[PDB]
Amino acid sequence: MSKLAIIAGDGIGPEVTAEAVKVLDAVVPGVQKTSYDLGARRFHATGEVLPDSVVAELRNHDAILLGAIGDPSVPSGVLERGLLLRLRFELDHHINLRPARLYPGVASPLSGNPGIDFVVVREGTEGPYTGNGGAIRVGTPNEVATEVSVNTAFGVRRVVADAFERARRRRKHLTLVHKTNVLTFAGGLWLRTVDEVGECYPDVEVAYQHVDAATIHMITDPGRFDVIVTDNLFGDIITDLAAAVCGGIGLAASGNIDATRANPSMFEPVHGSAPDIAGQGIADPTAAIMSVALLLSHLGEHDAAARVDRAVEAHLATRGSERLATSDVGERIAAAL
Amino acid sequence: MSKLAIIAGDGIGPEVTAEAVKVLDAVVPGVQKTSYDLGARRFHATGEVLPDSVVAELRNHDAILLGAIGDPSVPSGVLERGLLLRLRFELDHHINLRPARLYPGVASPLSGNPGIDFVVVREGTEGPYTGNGGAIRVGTPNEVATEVSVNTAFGVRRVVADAFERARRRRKHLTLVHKTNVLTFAGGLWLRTVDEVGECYPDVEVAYQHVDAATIHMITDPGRFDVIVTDNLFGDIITDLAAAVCGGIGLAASGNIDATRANPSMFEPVHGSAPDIAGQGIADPTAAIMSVALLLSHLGEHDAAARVDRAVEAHLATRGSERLATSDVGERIAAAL
Ligand SMILES: [Cl-]
Ligand SMILES: [Cl-]
Ligand SMILES: [Cl-]
Ligand SMILES: [Cl-]
Repeated sequence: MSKLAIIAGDGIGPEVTAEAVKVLDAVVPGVQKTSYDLGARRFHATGEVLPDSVVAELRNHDAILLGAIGDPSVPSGVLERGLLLRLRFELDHHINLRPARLYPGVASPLSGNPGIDFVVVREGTEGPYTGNGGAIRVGTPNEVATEVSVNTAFGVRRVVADAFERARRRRKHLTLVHKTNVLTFAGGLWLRTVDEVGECYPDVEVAYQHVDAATIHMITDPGRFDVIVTDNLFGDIITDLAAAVCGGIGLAASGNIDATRANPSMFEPVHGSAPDIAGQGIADPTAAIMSVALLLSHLGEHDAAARVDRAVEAHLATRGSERLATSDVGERIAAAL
Repeated sequence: MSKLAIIAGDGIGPEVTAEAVKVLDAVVPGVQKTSYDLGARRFHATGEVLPDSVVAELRNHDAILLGAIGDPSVPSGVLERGLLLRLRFELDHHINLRPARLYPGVASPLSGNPGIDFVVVREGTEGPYTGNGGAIRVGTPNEVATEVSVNTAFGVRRVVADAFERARRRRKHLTLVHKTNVLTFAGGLWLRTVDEVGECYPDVEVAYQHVDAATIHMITDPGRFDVIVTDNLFGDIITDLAAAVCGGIGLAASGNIDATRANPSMFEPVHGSAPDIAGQGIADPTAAIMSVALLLSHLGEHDAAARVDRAVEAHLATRGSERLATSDVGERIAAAL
């Protein structure tokens, strides 16, 4: 560790990030924390979404911890395209890491408390989610709109390697999810890349599923997954579905990772800013604290990451249906370190 | 009255289609049936997949009933592209109808057998599941592969207008599912079309969800859905998920509809040809027979469909668990007709 940039952000972001920082501070004292004003607040106060100068500041830190971004006062798509996706592009966050574990003390919407323990590695910087396309004759019966997905061996190989590495360190099973029968170009790039990278991992079993069939299995047989690798668009959907089967996006954490370490990687809870309860001390910081565990693991603070994991798991196992304030949750987790 | 084209097809196609035909003319008298050897048989027999002479022949019937196509026997893609997709595009099947109901006697993989009854209207003839794209420098670190989704006012309004009608005639709720914040061109088109079409349907409440959200809600709160309208790519994913939560693709029916009636529409059970049980009279013919009810309800023949429905429901609500042969299940469905 050493230097952490903190982007507490909007609505519930501050109050959950404060509890995350507390847990970090307990397992790794004397980290330099630097706080950046980004999102709705910054957007109103200055007109700025993501200045290049702020991006450069961000580079001076070992990692970034983010809370949540967004407010109904700021238009729909703007911070999301201009701050969230832009940071992902500018910091080369090509690996979106989305763990999906079902924990004692958490209800699944699936029948019969199945064992669920997998990880999704989503490609973060290419494919359909870059804004490539256009329209003509807008607002007429003659309108035509095109969306273009660009995929590269550069991009794909990166993310696939990382997923194989994760698979080797876990249960040695990798599932590629795509739609190769219909996206024959992107799909074939993905298939061949997994096969070629797979040559270096004769220990990892590799399977393939179409995204519609994988969606079905996540509901009927989620125990079959160890590591899933996929693209930006399909990953967007299946990481949220994973979260849902593991008891909701409110209990999910995310890494946005440049595996070359050339740039600092960013960690956050998956949930959003929930402005209707902002400042009230209701928001659960468990997700934010679980993102701290990801961050620590990424920085090689593995013993300290295990400690946070164990302390989250302990909290979830005894919380029950008790009404717990944001700071009561943070205290319970802290006391279990 | 009616001319039906029948393409039993491959593997278990013949067997479940035999039942559906049996059900059919036992509720509508003068159905003039024509058999079509299309699929693996025809291919192996002749080399033919779907000659133009044959499409022109199909156009002279009032509907098409299909069982299944595909065999490992036939090289990947030959029939799916050259028969199945080609028929969809040639016959202008712009509406893909995928009803989603959890019936009595059917166990859902979701918690607490919840209320689920909705319909998915999926755009059928545009988007990226068209084959539009390419690659350069294949098989090198410099490989780049593109997929292109073409979306039109023409294609979109038709599908959307058909959805609003389905909504009116049901619980007057329509959900548009897309990803408008990042597929900004396609997204904008779909949004604006739903708004504009919806001004002849003030009876219909209109809701928007991003596809990632919809997938979460399909598993945590599927009861909030009546009609879903979406594009080809997102519909392909959400249709399979709806089936799963309503007890499986094995119990799902699909309409492929030219809502201008210039071409005959096609109806089929969702499941494939299952080469592994071809000819053992094991295959369950229920969905094939559910596909007849959509074929009927589309041809204006409400009461024969209104019936046939009930005979299927009876079948499912009373089957218990005993292994039934194809022809048995077929015979059972008669009774309540
Ligand atoms: Cl956020
Ligand atoms: Cl991992
Ligand atoms: Cl996201
Ligand atoms: Cl309907």
